[PDB]
Amino acid sequence: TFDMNRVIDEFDEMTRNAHQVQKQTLKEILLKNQSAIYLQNCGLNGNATDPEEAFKSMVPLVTDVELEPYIKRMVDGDTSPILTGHPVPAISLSSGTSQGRPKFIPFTDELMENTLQLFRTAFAFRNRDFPIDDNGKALQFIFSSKQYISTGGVPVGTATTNVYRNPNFKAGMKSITSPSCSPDEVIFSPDVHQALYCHLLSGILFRDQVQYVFAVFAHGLVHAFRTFEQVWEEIVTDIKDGVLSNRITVPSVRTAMSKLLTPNPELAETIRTKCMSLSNWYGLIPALFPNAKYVYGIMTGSMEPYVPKLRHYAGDLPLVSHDYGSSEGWIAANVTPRLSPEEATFAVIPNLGYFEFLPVSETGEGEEKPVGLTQVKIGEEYEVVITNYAGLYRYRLGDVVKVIGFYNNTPQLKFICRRNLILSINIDKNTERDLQLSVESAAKRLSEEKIEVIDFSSYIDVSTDPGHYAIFWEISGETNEDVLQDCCNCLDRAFIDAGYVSSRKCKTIGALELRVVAKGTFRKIQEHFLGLGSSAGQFKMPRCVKPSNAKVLQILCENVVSSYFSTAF
Amino acid sequence: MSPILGYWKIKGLVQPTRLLLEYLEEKYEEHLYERDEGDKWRNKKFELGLEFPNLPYYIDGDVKLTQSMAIIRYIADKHNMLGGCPKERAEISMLEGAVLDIRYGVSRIAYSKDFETLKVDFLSKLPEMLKMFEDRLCHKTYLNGDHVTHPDFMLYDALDVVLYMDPMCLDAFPKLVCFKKRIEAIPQIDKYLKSSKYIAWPLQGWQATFGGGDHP
Amino acid sequence: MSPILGYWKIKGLVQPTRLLLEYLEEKYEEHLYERDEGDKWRNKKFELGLEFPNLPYYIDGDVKLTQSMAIIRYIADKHNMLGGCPKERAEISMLEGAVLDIRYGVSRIAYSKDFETLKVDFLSKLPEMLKMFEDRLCHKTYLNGDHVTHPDFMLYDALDVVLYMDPMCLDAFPKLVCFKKRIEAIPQIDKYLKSSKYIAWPLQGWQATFGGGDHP
Ligand SMILES: N[C@@H](CCC(=O)N[C@@H](CS)C(=O)NCC(=O)O)C(=O)O
Ligand SMILES: N[C@@H](CCC(=O)N[C@@H](CS)C(=O)NCC(=O)O)C(=O)O
Ligand SMILES: CC/C=C\C[C@H]1C(=O)CC[C@@H]1CC(=O)O
Repeated sequence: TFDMNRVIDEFDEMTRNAHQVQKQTLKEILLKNQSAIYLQNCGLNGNATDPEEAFKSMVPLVTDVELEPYIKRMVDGDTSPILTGHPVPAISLSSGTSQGRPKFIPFTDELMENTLQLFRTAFAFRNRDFPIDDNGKALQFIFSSKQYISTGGVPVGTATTNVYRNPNFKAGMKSITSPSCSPDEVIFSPDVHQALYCHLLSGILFRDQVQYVFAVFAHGLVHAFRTFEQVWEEIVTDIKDGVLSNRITVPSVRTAMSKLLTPNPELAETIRTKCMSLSNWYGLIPALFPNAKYVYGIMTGSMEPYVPKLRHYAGDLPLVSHDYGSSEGWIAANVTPRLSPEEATFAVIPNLGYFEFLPVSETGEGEEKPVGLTQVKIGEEYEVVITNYAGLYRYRLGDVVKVIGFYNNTPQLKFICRRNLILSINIDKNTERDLQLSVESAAKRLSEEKIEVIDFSSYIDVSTDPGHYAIFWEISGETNEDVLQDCCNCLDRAFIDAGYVSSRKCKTIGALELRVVAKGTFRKIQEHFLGLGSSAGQFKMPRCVKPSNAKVLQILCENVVSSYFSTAF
Repeated sequence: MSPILGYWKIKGLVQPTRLLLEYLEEKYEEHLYERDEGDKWRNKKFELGLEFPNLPYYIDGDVKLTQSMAIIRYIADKHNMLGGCPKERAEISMLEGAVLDIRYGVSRIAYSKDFETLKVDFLSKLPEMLKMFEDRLCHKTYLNGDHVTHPDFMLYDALDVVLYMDPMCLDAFPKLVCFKKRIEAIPQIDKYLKSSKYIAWPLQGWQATFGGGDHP
Repeated sequence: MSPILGYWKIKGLVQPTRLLLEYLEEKYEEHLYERDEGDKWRNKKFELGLEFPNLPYYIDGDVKLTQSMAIIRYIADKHNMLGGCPKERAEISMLEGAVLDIRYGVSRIAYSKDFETLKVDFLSKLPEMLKMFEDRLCHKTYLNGDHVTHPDFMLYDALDVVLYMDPMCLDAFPKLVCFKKRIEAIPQIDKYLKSSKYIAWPLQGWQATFGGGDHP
């Protein structure tokens, strides 16, 4: 039961009692994450009056390569956890890579509980500087449309999706958030690209009352309004007649709109006259909705090049940065809504995890001994290390942050990370050289309809006999299904390595399956990745995913614009 | 003078030459008669200095040209792709022969007679001809090797042509589709598909019994 | 292992080629398959191994090739004619192409049932392209030269054939008759015109209602 000042109170008192609360939460994960044989053979046994210092030197750090085998157990055929706690409801792919390979981190219930609480702190602090109407709704680009079953019979899912499809989604967010433009059915809809334009249409339908415009980052809103700029005449023609267009094939989305479709010649006239009058499509967001308070999302790190174009879309309206958090954990929150995005900074949440910090300073890099977060020195840059309840103990993301200041005793941070990249040798390779040429090769046939490819990916499926293919494609707009089939065939012959191409040719690896995911999918996983609890600069996308990768996995089976197995052979 | 290509407002016999300009990255200019400008060039026919009145015609710094057979040859060789041996330029022309007989073949009567009735008799003799290119191409990426070529481009027009004619023409030879995409794979031609010059249809004359009309 | 040109006893696609094998004074042997040897057609093609199946076919001691137009440039390069030369390659082909329109034009009609009305209008459309040929020829003896090339007999086949279907189509073109007069004038061709090897009829396979059949 949300009280605006009471939730900030819990945060405020908490920031003051951060040291005590944190060692208690250190104690909490220690009391909770215990009995996996991993922790005990690393030496853990529990409690004492000795829980912090001895732990850091004694209990060991972790990387993605070493973290890879144990959930690999869980995902493959037999759920067999040995480093986390409980067998995970869903697994999360972490950004950066493991010697050129997929990264592994478990996702727990507390995060969804932590989601509600951090956000609860976020918007409440925002509401003191940005007062809101309690009966309004919001325009949010949030999608949970894709779910997959693991080879082990276990669901795997992105952080965001797991929360939305959780039984407690509606009760937990009824009081604290303004309703989505799109029906939840539409957020869960098989076609997020289609959901994207219809939710946007939904926004225009209740333009007077909306108070938010939301995505997790800037460039996704950017691509959305380019599309709106591209398909706005498409929107109004649909509205005049009151009939949804034939481009749209998906079962749930067309029936929703048909109910919402009444002939409105006039609205199309109003929107059309107003829309064509503006110059060079700069900043259409307040025009479309006369009462909205702000634009919400990530605007730092890799988002800095995208800040001017969101600013381009933002115009003179205040920019609010979303809180910094992840499937690994939630780490920081924005409690200064008035400040600009460039000077914006995010408040660490005391009770979610024990953070220690790997020193960078004396040369490049560093092996200097780590210190506590509140014990960290102001103005210097260090790479974060994370021990939490996501089964992550001293997990190095590989990324360095600076301290802007202090909300009381807890630090606020700036992230100048735009690439944390370091790599090694990959054996689902099939390098990017070959993949980029391949995805680009198959790209022209769709391009006959002036549509281009947003993003690409591939997969290792050992559930099937044999292990094989699975390709992800994001494009700007909707297209027919037969051109895609053929595209699958180019991709089928494109990868040229002897072993792979010989097996491919005689189907020793199954015939390529092409499933067209809807738009913003990869954008949504990008949403997850930049927010990764650490130094807000973590987005490099693994291009072929092992049974081992995770964000991508949930995505592949259901949310298909169309799904086709090779029109070759 | 820079390359000038004139042709009917159709893809037509002119797709392979326009497409060959772009794989070659050759830059070109276009003058196309619209809905009724075809008749106007009456006065322009003997005043162009062109040896034999018709379309396409070709005015450059070096020559006066026309007709598809001739233009494809002249452009490709200057850019070193007409052929290399007694055996293989022939092979080219033969492969040209194979696509043209099937393509000029769809066009005997695609804008004439009942195309559907004549479809069945020709779609009765086509499997061998289609099956010939698929068996030869197993070891080579295309018909003649590893760098995309002009026989493939009339062939590109070609593949489009029995498939628009007959959707399931190509059910039993899967190799050709990935192969079309691999010739379609080159970056520049993709971008012109992306760009304004690309005209999807009609393949043949505007007034076609089959493949005709302004809108599909 | 004398080179084999294999074809039916028909003018058709091979007609320019026969007389011309004698221009280069090149050795060659023949396989003559009749109207009644349709049974031969099914059983011969892949038993000697053609990748691209078609008639007419011609094999030099080392070459494998088909399709009339392709066979011709084949013959010309063996006569060191390409290398490349642009205008002419594109102009021979244009010249050839106007006649391909003429040659395949009659072949379009060749399987047609009416014939007479398509030909008279083929005849109505002949003076344009011939005038284009006529305005090429007067300064010199024949279409593009002094002493015979390959493109000669094809227009000849075209013009010879068209003279048979209508007696007075060449009446208004005096330069074209010298042209007719000129090749029957050169020693090897007139000498072999009266030989057993010479083939005059039919214009298309005997199945053609006109220019098929038996009598000139
Ligand atoms: N067989 C000749 C004739 C092809 C043909 O019909 N060309 C048309 C262009 S699609 C033309 O020039 N028509 C001239 C006119 O309008 O009279 C060739 O390959 O060029
Ligand atoms: N463009 C091809 C088409 C040739 C063609 O259709 N040839 C006929 C001979 S005139 C043929 O081989 N028919 C097969 C048969 O009747 O058995 C070429 O000129 O070679
Ligand atoms: C209340 C947080 C729930 C889900 C996660 C994300 C959103 O719904 C918007 C951004 C937010 C934070 C991020 O980037 O991790």
